[PDB]
Amino acid sequence: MIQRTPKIQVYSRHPAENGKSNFLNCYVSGFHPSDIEVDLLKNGERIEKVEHSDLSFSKDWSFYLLYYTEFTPTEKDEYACRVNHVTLSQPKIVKWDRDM
Amino acid sequence: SLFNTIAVL
Amino acid sequence: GSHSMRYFFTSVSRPGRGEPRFIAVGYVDDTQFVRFDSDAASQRMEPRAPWIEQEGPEYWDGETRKVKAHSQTHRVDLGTLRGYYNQSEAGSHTVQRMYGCDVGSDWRFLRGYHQYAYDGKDYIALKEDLRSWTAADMAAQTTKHKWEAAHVAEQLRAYLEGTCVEWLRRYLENGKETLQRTDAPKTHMTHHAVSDHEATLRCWALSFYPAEITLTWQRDGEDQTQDTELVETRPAGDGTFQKWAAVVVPSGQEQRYTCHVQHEGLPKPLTLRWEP
Repeated sequence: MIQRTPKIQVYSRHPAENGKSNFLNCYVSGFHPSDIEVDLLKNGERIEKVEHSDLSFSKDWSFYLLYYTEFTPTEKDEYACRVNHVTLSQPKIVKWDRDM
Repeated sequence: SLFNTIAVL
Repeated sequence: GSHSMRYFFTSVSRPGRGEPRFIAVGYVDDTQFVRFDSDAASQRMEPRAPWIEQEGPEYWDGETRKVKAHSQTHRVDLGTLRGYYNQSEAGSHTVQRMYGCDVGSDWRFLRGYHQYAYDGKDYIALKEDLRSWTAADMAAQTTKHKWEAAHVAEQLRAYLEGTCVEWLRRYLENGKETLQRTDAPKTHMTHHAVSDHEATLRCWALSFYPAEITLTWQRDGEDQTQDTELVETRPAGDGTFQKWAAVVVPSGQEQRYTCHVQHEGLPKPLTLRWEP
């Protein structure tokens, strides 16, 4: 029963430009066991059309998943990824920074 | 192509 | 260069109701090409790269039959393991298996492997000779002795050395336009004022394949580790990868720093310098 907490990165597929369609990614990795809850958020609200990769794992047996959605960035809209996992006492939120 | 027969523990 | 074919299998027990969730994925190098999910409607092995779609119905039928056989083995194993570890029927547990083969740049057999984990730790693995097993604890030791007595490794060895390689070579040729193409990193640098006296330089590598890459910062031609940050290599979603590395520098001293990029796609490493 080892448990490992997820690492999280939130980023766009392409360099973000306001008004140009893009993909918002939430990459979760390093975690065990595999049950995990991931939502992408627009101004705090859960985005409905979110897909994810097929579950796979790394050399140390820890799991990774990509969650993604199409989006069109704008100057004022904020995006984030919210993750819950048995290793977390509460859900973790990471905000999208277009420079990271 | 997968292996045809994985044995049990 | 070298190449590999690897299959990954996860099975998670569901004590409240029903059978274990089973997910299998197959890769050539860093490219996923097939998947199976026991909860999906199709109940079939499914393509995940265009180049596998040219395989005919007998292929899909056979891979479906095999992957479903694998799901049953993992189900039985979850039972056996809960007994070996004296665990209750109440908790969920996980088995993970990976097997496959590497070839060299000549596309001939280099090495085979077959590893198994229980609850995220090593359980039993085939040794590099492909004739005996390594057990991590006394439960797996019982498995090792059973499998050695039964010669479980000999059909597996024949697969890893023969069949696996033949298929990997077939996939490489049928997938040639992508699988035999390297995508060199598309690189650039960004600059971010932190204060009046310090800045951050961030070196970007985008849209590369395969995933293996090295990004290093130097100051006046020596490797610098302090005041740096590197993110884990991450998928773009379109089959390529991304990474960046950053360094914090005194404002006005940016030109001392170089970012060095090494990748299979680059005949010589790239050096980036903020002199814009």
